[PDB]
Amino acid sequence: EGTLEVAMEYRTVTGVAGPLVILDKVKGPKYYEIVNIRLGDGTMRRGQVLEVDGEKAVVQVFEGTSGIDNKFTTVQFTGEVLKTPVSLDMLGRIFNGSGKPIDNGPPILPEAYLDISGSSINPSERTYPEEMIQTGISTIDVMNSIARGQKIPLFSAAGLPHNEIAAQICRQAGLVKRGEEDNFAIVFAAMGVNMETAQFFKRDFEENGSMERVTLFLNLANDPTIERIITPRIALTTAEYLAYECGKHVLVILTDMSSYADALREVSAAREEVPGRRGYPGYMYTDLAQIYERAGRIEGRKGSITQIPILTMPNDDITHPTPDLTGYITEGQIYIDRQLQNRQIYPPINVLPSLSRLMKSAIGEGMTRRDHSDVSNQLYANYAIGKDVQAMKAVVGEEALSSEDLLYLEFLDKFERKFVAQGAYDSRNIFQSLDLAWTLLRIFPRELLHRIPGKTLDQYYSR
Amino acid sequence: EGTLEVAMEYRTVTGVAGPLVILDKVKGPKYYEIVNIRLGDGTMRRGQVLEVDGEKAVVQVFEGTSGIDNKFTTVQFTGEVLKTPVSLDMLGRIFNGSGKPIDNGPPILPEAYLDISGSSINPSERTYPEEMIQTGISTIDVMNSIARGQKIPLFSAAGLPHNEIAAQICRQAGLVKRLEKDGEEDNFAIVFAAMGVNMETAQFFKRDFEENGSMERVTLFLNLANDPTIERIITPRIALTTAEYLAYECGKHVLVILTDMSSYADALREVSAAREEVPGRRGYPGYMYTDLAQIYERAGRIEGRKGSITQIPILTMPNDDITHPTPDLTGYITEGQIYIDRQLQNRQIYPPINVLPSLSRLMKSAIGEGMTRRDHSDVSNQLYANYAIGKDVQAMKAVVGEEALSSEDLLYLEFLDKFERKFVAQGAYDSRNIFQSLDLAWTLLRIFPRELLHRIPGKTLDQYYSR
Amino acid sequence: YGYVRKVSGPVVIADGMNGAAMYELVRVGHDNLIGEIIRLEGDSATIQVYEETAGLMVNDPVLRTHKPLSVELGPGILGNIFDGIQRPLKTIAIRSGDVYIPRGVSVPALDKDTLWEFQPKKIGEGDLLTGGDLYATVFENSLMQHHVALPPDAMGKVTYVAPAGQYSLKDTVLELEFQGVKKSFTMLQAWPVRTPRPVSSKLAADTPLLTGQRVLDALFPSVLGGTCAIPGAFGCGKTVISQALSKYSNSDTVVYVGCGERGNEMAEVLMDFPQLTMTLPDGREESVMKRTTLVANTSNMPVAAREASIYTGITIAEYFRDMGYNVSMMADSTSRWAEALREISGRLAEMPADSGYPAYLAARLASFYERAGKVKCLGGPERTGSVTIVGAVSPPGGDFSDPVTSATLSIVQVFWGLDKKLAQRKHFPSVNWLISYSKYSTALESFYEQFDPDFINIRTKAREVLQREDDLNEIVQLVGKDALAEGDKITLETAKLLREDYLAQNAFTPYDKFCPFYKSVWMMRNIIHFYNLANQAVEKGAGMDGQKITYTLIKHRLGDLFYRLVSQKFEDPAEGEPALVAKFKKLHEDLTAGFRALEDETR
Amino acid sequence: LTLDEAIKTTNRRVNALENVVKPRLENTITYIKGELDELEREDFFRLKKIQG
Repeated sequence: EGTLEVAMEYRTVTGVAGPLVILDKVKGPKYYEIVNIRLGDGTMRRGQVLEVDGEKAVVQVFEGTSGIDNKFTTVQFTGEVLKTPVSLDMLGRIFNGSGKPIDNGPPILPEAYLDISGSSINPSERTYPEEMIQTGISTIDVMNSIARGQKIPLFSAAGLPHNEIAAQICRQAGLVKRGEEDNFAIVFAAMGVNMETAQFFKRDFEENGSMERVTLFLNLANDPTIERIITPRIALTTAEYLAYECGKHVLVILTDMSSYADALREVSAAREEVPGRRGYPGYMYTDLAQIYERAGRIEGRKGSITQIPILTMPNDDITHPTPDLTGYITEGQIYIDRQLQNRQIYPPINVLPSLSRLMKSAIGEGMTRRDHSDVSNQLYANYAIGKDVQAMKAVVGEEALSSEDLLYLEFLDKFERKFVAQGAYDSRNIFQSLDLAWTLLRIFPRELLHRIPGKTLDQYYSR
Repeated sequence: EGTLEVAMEYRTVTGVAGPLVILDKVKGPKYYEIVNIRLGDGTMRRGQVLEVDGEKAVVQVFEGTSGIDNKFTTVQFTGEVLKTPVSLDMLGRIFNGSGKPIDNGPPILPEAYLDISGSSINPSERTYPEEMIQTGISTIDVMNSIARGQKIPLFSAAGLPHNEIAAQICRQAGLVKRLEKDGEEDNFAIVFAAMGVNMETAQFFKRDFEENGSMERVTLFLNLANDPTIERIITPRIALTTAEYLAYECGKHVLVILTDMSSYADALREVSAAREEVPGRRGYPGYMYTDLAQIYERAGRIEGRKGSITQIPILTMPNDDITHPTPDLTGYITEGQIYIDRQLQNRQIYPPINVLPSLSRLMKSAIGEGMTRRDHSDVSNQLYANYAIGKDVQAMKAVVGEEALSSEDLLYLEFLDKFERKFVAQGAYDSRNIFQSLDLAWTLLRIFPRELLHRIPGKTLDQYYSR
Repeated sequence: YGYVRKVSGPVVIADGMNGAAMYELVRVGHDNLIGEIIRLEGDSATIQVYEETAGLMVNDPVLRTHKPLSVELGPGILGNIFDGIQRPLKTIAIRSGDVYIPRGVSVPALDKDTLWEFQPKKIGEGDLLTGGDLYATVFENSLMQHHVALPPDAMGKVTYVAPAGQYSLKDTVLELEFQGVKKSFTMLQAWPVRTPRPVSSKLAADTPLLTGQRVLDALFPSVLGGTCAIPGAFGCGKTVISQALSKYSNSDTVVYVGCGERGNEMAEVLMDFPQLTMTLPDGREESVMKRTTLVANTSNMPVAAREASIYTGITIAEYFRDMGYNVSMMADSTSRWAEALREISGRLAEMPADSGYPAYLAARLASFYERAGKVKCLGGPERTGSVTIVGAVSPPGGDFSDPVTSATLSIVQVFWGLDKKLAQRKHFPSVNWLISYSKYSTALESFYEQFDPDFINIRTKAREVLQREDDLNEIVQLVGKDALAEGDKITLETAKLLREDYLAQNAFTPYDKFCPFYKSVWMMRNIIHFYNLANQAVEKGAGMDGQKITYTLIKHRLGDLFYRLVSQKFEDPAEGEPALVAKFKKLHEDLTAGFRALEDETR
Repeated sequence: LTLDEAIKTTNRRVNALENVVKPRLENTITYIKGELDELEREDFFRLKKIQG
């Protein structure tokens, strides 16, 4: 091997402003070379070199630029991009936003260093998702299903129980099983959460007994804002290593996707870049793509990555740039309703916008029923017509609902009452739920049904 | 003219970015000096000198900047501004954006060279539009008439058939005075200049003027969308110069059709951004108003010559609005505005002209006792008032209910219906004289009672109420 | 030769670049990354590096290729997935088992070792060939019939023509000599991607693009070689429409390119096209995958290469066009290309004219769209190829005031307006009849007249019915379900039928997967003729009661025929043209007879 | 009859007129600010950097 070399140690910082430290007289820089700045007081912090020009090099530190002296701070060039020591032993532990251990345990002994921001899977190599996932929630598996490799987020405004829903999904997660060594190895990114929520997550995962197969990546709001952006990267790097190069399927969870976007806006505004909508950086589509567009089933390997992010509509508006880009990229969405939450429904999923783009392949002959697609279509379409009936009744009166409209309103009411609701630990299997789903479909006349053919449901039999 | 000088030839290109090249060590560079660029491959491009400072000179390139290199690019300074060749032979031919002929014929044998952006006319020597032309379109002919030397821009948006109506206007251009009007001098000599048009629209226009039989009269300048942008900022100027020669120094009435002013504004914005100066409203160059004024004010009758220029620049509202800088400045400058309405297009009326926002400042002078009947202005005013009151009444009936509408309310709604049905609607080739159109307008007006026609003077009513 | 000076994301500045010319391919770093000169200042120059720039170091070697951006457009590209720089994905994966895309690999564009059955044409020794002359043809695979053509800007007399047989791409075939010098040609042809492939003369198009979808085929048609735009806001999944067009178009070849498209979608394309077959007149089973090429680079790929992706796609489509075929292209998510332009220009500090997008956006987009069309090809024989461009402009936030949407709708000929309302209601096509508009109606008038003169009239009637339905919906919402005129009620009726049956296709069921044009005409004629019969009944019914007031009773008594009208969409096209035309005949005549007899009854 | 008509008008107003106008005002405010102010300030900053 070519002879080793020790890192250069510079002191020529020649200007500081904002989150940027400017160097000079640098001999042989490297773009995105990771630098570990040591201040005069002796403390250390890291950062990235975002631009290289001439002998100059512009560094954006991690822990902030406070307390840096233009004549006493020393910069060292590791000469490599950021690498996370991924290993199989990383399971069942917790880490800070930067990945430092926080589980009162020893640092990870790496099997092999893997550069984060890894190269894309060859598009030809990528294969379509084909197997359903038992998240442990009824309404997700019954309609708007999930395939083992399909990405789909959870849309939920502020104040909604989406974090509790994520915890329930993580603890109740499992394969359909219709094994354990290669079973779901859940990676749980945590991008910018409150300390109370962090303690909630830690206690829920520790007590659940799933800590034997789950790795957390906690990052609080008190952490440096830039450290928030590398978190959902380190998490996906570890997920890629565990799934593709280690075999076991991974069900990655990202929390507060909006917080990552806020972390991006702050960093970009500091960098003084061209702004997109709402002042968010223009290339956010690219950087949300680099995060989302990783889950999938590579052909040459039996692993599988499944992506379940959680967003947060800032103004409770789906037209906000973050949900807009997500819905452009993420292949479907699960929607949570504030009004249904007000109606005291624990899983307040609003089925009208809750669609799975890959549900057509999630259903099949290996799993579900031959009428699953038709039942989903009917219970997804008649709900909108029942909502329109409710609106017409509101704008005219109770007598406005005719013999057909009244049936739609009753269908909507019974649907919001029985089918959607579920227990806090309800593993309602597909068939028992689809029975009452067809009961709801049969609340409406069995011949008035327009889209569905009666023979498809006739393949199924009542009782 | 005793002795001349051969043009200089510098190989210095200190910088190339965007559509611009930055020449250096250029001694004695004129402003708006026209430069010919000999590349390393030997191809020749022509461009203009945007600004001069010291020995530096920012040169914009018409044909794009996809082959320049410092080592081998050579540029010559002709020491003159653009002077397009002009002659009577320029008629009946189609030309590229820069004026290079593409009719498979020979280049123009010039009668003279005219500097672009011709000499400013002494304002004390201009004259108001004297006579008006019959446009054939009922909406244009009856309200907001077009006078010889008028500046009427057609305001449209994407999808609206502004190109089709432009071709129809080119077909129906004609005089109206007492229905009296060879007329080779009186021949309108249409100078149609289109910038950044779809190739389909280009073939459409070419075939339309080929078939119309006016190929011995019309003259087309084209700067397609795939053609370089910089060429588009000169094409309308070339058209205006050619029209000015064919009208003033050649004694011919000339009509000008400029297409897609929004495309011209786009080229102006591109040039300004490439030069990196302070932007204005919506990032546009701050002098866009001056450019539009110089591109518009080059039309009108002139006392000392028998010719004239009447221009109809079709304009595209970008987001179907008017507060946009281009339509706003055009309204500030142009003495008229004809609107094409998306609502009219939705009901599938081939001419979608909405007369309510449409207006000509010189309509009163355009209409004359020889030009039209004495009641023509009364017809226009009555139709305006009736349409406005009918729209307000339709809104009132919508909010309160159709049944709650009064008798006069139903009368106004019926007037709106028959108006938008028979009056505005016209065929692809409907070409009717002004008089029968005015008679049918009096039919529509006499549908209303005499008392409701308060705006109309009584004398004109007695002249043309019963008929 | 040269060395790097500044690196800033995708943009890289190299010093010592004196002889460089604009848009010349360049090799950067020890990994020899692809780059194109964009801005040259002094001895230095600006390079956009299509590969990822992370990890560069100052003074990395910079090598001039002296050649602009070029694609190897020889035979064999059909049925192969190519990157934005047109590198072969499958060969890369086979050569390096690592499924991850390597950085610094130099796989050639096409294999130099494939043997192709080469059939020389009627050309003879000493014949005067010109640029674009089809001296021969070659069978890449079934239904390929690849025509090897002489590259333009080449002429001479045939000094030697190769005999029929298998040939490597190195092998010379033609040895034409123009100015005494005998130049030898091969199958490989490289084209400067930015410069369009020349044509003899563009010409108007009058062959409609048959999508197989009722709404697009009838309401807003497009001609072969036209230009189309599909905004498709988030949640619409326009890619299903694009894939349906690719599968069931009448085009000879499909060039699908996805800039910013999801990797899953390309996986779906490559995994579903080979099984799906199209039936040619010969009738043999044949895979669409051979007819289709994929130039897509996923969103994970560097954004510098969006422009290269789109231009390679358009030049490959042009190459197939010059072969005489009719090729259609879909450019998924050109909004990603707009964002790529913004990101590149942002580093150059060019002043943002509008919403961050550079000023020279309309120009580039207009060039890309204007490369479309139907042209008379060069050389002999007298081919007339065509390229159809159907791009996609995803509106950020779902607002059509977006600059990319504004420019596209400004320069596009036919526009298909997707809407969030129909997508939410699970309509499936989600093609809004209002905003969508086709400027090709005038051109296709001759085709409509020769096919069926009734089509234009029923189309205009359907448009009027839809507009009246929208107006009546607004008026009713303002007032209420009361005071509905019997004629207005009958108008809202069968307009609901239009929306429920004709305007919607399942797109995932065998019957609604592909809608033949004749059955679409029959279905529209049935609906509009029922409407006309209803109007006639309203005109005369032995009193205003039986005429129009009893329209509800008519619906009650004609319920079976109305149900047949609504179910006519459910029938599959596999029954064949005679079965469908006979069924539509009997349905229309039964409807007319029952309506007239019931109108005769009590009147 | 009069009370029914008036109640219908009031309910229609409360359900459609304001419920459509308020989103129109919100969209106008959002577009105006986040486009004009943002891009004008960006242009000014780019000019300042150019001079710098």
